[PDB]
Amino acid sequence: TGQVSVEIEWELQKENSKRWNPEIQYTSNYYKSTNVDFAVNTEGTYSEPRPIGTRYLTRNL
Amino acid sequence: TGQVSVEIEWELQKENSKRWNPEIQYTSNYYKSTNVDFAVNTEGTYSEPRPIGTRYLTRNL
Amino acid sequence: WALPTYNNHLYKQISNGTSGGSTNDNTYFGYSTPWGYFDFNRFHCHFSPRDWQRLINNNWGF
Amino acid sequence: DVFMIPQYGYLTLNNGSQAVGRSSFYCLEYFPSQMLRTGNNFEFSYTFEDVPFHSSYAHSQSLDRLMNPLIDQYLYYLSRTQSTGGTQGTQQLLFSQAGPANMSAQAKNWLPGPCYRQQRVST
Amino acid sequence: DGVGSSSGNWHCDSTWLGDRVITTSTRTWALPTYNNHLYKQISNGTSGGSTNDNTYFGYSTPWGYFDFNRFHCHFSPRDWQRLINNNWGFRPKRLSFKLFNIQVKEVTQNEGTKTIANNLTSTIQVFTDSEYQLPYVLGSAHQGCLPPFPADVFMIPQYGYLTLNNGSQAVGRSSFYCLEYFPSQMLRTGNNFEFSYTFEDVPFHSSYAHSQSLDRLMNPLIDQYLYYLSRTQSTGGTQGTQQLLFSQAGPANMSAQAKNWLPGPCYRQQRVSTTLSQNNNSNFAWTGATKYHLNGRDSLVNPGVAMATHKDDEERFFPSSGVLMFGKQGAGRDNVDYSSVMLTSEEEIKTTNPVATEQYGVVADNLQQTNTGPIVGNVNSQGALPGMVWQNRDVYLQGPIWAKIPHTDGNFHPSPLMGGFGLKHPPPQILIKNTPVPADPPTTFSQAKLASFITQYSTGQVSVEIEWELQKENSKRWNPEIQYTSNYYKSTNVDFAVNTEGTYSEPRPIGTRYLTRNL
Amino acid sequence: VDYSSVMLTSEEEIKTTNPVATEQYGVVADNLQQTNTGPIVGNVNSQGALPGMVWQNRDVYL
Amino acid sequence: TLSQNNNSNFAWTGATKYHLNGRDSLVNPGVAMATHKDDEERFFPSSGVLMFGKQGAGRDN
Amino acid sequence: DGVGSSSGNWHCDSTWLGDRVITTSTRT
Repeated sequence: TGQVSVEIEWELQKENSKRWNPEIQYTSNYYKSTNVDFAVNTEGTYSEPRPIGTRYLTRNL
Repeated sequence: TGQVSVEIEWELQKENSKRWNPEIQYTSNYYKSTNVDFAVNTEGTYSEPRPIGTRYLTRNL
Repeated sequence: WALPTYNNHLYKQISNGTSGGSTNDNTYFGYSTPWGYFDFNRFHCHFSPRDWQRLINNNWGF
Repeated sequence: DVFMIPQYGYLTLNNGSQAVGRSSFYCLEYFPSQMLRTGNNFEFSYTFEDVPFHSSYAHSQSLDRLMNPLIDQYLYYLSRTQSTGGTQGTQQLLFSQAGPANMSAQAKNWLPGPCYRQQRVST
Repeated sequence: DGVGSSSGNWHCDSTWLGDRVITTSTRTWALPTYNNHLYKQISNGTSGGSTNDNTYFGYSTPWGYFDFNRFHCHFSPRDWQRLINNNWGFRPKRLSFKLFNIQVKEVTQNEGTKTIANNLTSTIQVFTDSEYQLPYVLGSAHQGCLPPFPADVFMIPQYGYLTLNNGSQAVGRSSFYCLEYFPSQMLRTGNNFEFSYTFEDVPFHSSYAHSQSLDRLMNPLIDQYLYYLSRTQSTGGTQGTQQLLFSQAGPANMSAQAKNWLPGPCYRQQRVSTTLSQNNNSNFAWTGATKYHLNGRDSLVNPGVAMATHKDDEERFFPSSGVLMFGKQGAGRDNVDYSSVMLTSEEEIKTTNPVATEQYGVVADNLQQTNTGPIVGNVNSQGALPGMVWQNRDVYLQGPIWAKIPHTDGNFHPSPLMGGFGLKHPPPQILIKNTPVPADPPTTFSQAKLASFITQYSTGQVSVEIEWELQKENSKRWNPEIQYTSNYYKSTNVDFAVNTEGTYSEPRPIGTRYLTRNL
Repeated sequence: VDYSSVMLTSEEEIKTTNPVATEQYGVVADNLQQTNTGPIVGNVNSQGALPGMVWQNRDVYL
Repeated sequence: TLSQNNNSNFAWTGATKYHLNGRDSLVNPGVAMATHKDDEERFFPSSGVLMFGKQGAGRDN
Repeated sequence: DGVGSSSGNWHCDSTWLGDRVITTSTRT
């Protein structure tokens, strides 16, 4: 047994929109719940509640 | 009559959180509607649908 | 912008006392001038809604 | 949008509808001003004084929940002023250590901000 | 850096250099394995008998943390005496921390036979939240600090925190932190760890008492050139008539003289006597207590604003929740008798701060007239006013040292209510954890995470060094001073020593305000 | 105008430090309890600054 | 206007005091506040105004 | 390189530099 570490460098492409109205953003729910999304239970079991894409910002064709 | 222009430079304080789970973000509704928020009517009358604060990110005390 | 001519270029004393139904709480005394003035003490005068979103969703202070 | 420029006016001290000896009157023409014809322009600059940043965030903790939820305190508090026995309770001075089950009683370092109570009304 | 060599020496000392004093202490610690290396959601709502006031929601982590937010962790009693008997004020300057001589041991429990061996290859993880990104749990008077007597071995507490809640549930703003997401350092036997820290500037602690009272600052021989309304009726007989009558206050009417300053703020608490027969026969420890209401839940004001414990000749009284209360050696945890705790006393600030069990004063209540006698009403809570002057709560040998100022927009006199120094960047938290070592895994692959580990723990030494700055006194007082001294009469044991069992004990709390000074 | 034509803001986010605007700050001792006098306590509906108070400012809007 | 006041001696009883270390003291002159509102110059606070004596004035009462 | 010394530290982090972002994770 032992440890292992990985390090990755990524390049980004910032958006440059001129859209006036606000945008759609991925956010977490504001209403109370028994557990917290992407956290542990009372047993320490991690969990992911839903899949998460990456297409939220918009752009012209 | 004439034109007038104002220019303001602002200083920012970027966040430095280590929070694991996702954050609450201000986003626009994803469901269909008659008009678009923060846009014009069929008459060209601009409108603001709701007030918008600025406290969405979190931080420890 | 468009600028009309106010008061026909006159300064005028304006006031309202406790006469009529005006309570003591709403009395005043002042002047109206023939001048206009600019105002931009409002956030939406400088930020588009998209820019307001970009700001508030990524920064702790400004 | 095209907009209209508001008119300037001000107020001073008064007594009812009358002025007093300290009332002030200002004539704007008494200031050095610039005149422009079609073809002239006007501009100027300004620098802000230092000022703290605006707190654009919310707190993830409450003021009364800053303690560790697993460990007790080494302090004590008056837990009871009577005898824990029956219908013949007698004066006693009785203390305990607050912990996870009595966070409302733990000693604290800070205090909520000031208030000025207003009237409540429902929608 | 080998297995067969130590990685540090025992430094436990204190040196005095004039305006400087440098304390140094070393202890031996033991670190178990918490939660079986698991994070766990912990909460308690209004279910059962748990009132709404005592709900919470948070997490318990498998990490431990060091704590030395206690004065007796650095000063011997003799040193505390040397300090408090000769200086007007002091404050910390720098700090150094060090870990060394780590050794990890694993325990095999087989058929009752418990055996312990060395595991030379195991590691521990250590890091410091030098950017204050985690919930600062220190500064809450929790147990687990370094022991006072250097010959004691102590156990490291477990780290856990709380967040926003609604009953027993979380909300959208609830935060969850994973400590493994931080860059940490791993140490085997033969490695050591250390770092340094510098304190921000902070005013000296007022380690003195005032030799004058606020209302007695005038010259007792001369009058004032001012006047005051001395009487509003005719000095004649049974036919008194309206008159406006004035005089100059002087030595015989010092209560009426004009003054420049004003006593500090107050928040009246309930008074209670140590003579059980003198108290009301009912249980009002919670009902009659001074509380404050926040977000629908109520909380006890403990210890509250620094106010005088009692006025003259009333030492048997004390505020219900306005005094730090330490427990004697070996005292029980819950609902012990008064005879087993030690009450402090802030009587020394009677000169400027109001008595905690009386009203701040009395103020006009209506507009008097010929047909309306004047009415006056008590003030039981008073905010700040221009011209108010007050003193802070005293510190103690076994009390806290500092506290972190909450990062908000506004505040007012950010001194910790429990006493000590308020800092924006306190000494960072130091966290520690045993690196998990899994048991033998199965022979075929499986998606499920490992759940069987070797039982083990670790131990080692730790040393802290703090440099303090002193403020020597410069009095011209003629007569001798009050000094803290030990009793000269024979006794069974010695104060601040061990029993016949080797159990250390502290007989009484020790403040720091003994020297005097003019206002 | 009717309520349906205005938009109310909400400073709920500062519940962590500032008191609720429609409730008392707390409750404080009112008299000197004795064997024959039960302790009395009274509401505080307005509180000035105290040493150790921490609060947040009112939020801004677009 | 002596006739406008209550017929009783309340120069000390009705005065604004403050309690410190068991003894009470008069608040003189106290916090800086306006002496009187408009058209009420005949009024003044009992102990809220600096009071000088004329030349050769007696000491007491 | 001895038996009594570790051979690496726990690096688990993520930094943002503009157009760059550098992730780092460690596991057992």
